[PDB]
Amino acid sequence: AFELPALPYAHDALASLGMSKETLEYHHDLHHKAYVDNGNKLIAGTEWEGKSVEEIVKGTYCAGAVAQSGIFNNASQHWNHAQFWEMMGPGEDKKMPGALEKALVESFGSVAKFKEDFAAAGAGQFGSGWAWLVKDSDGALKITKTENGVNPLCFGQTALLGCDVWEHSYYIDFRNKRPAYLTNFLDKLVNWENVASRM
Amino acid sequence: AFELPALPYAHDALASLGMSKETLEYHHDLHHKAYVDNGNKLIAGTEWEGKSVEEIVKGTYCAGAVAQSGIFNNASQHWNHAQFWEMMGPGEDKKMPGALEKALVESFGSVAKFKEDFAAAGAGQFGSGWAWLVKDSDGALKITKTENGVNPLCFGQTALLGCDVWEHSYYIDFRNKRPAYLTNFLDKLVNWENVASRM
Ligand SMILES: [Ca+2]
Ligand SMILES: [Ca+2]
Ligand SMILES: [Mn+2]
Ligand SMILES: [Mn+2]
Repeated sequence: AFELPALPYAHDALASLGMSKETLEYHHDLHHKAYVDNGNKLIAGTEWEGKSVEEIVKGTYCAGAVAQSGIFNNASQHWNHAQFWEMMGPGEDKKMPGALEKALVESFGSVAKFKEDFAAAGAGQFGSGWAWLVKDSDGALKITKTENGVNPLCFGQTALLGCDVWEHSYYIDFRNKRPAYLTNFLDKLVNWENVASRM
Repeated sequence: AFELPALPYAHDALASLGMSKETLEYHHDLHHKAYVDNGNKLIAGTEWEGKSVEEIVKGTYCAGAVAQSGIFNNASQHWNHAQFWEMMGPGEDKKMPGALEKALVESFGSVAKFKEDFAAAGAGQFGSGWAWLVKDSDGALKITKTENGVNPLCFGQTALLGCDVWEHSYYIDFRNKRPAYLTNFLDKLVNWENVASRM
């Protein structure tokens, strides 16, 4: 029983910050909805129907497969998009909590360096996927990238921040300019309080 | 070096058939150009600098890998896009040559069935990639699908038709409606004479 979560803001709340109303309508109301609906259809009457999204992602991931199952593809994307919406928010010059800032400075040298590494990872995922800031099982903060719906749950990592680099996430607003999208995302869209709360 | 081939028609020649001028400008002038340029930059001063695109694709493909090298990613996409532009063309109700029609009926039961299977493969490639009609090493025709830049050269197959299902190929004109794009492509855009010539 996957459900499409409401956005934590109006569909037009990110427009002045570089993610248009049109993008949120297509991305949330159609793409995320499809992962929920297709996920439910595929999961119905299987061993996975009882389970949490997290359990389904971890249980259906096939390590080393180029292509994952339909159940994985939809379950993982459902979870990813749910995090993504919460990781952004309205407001000019959103502030970074101390504990997060300190950890970023310690792991990357500076927030500016963190942001450059994150943007580089996003640009570097060839095809569809995600860039992430994760806390790994040693407690280290680091940048990762994944294909398609694959995500930090597949590696026993905790997602702190994710940025969708599937083309649908940015093509309306940035066309081919994935690097400008990533930069803008990090500078204007990220809700750092939500990021910090995942630590 | 790799060079960006000119389109075999004006940038606006497919607009009345459902692929806009804007799509061809971004897709050819920016995306394909990036594969050429990034390909060249990565190939410069390597073992591959002398070689044909085909040799580079076959030589750099890693069958045992989730992600391919930068050289592979760009070389394969350069080849794919070069084929793609020639596989489409202007004109309402473009002629399908007899030899191709016969071969499709022989392999798929009917042209309609071929088109359904091709569209299903395109819809079924989760994330970025390609749908193909190929002649395999037994000389039979079949439908395949591949991720990212992976293509029939990687499997000792001959590409007859490819349809780009990376989102940039359709998002301007169809947004999330990849199935409508595929249907339209098969109905209006394919230059069947170019397809037949590859047999
Ligand atoms: Ca809409
Ligand atoms: Ca017709
Ligand atoms: Mn998405
Ligand atoms: Mn393309």
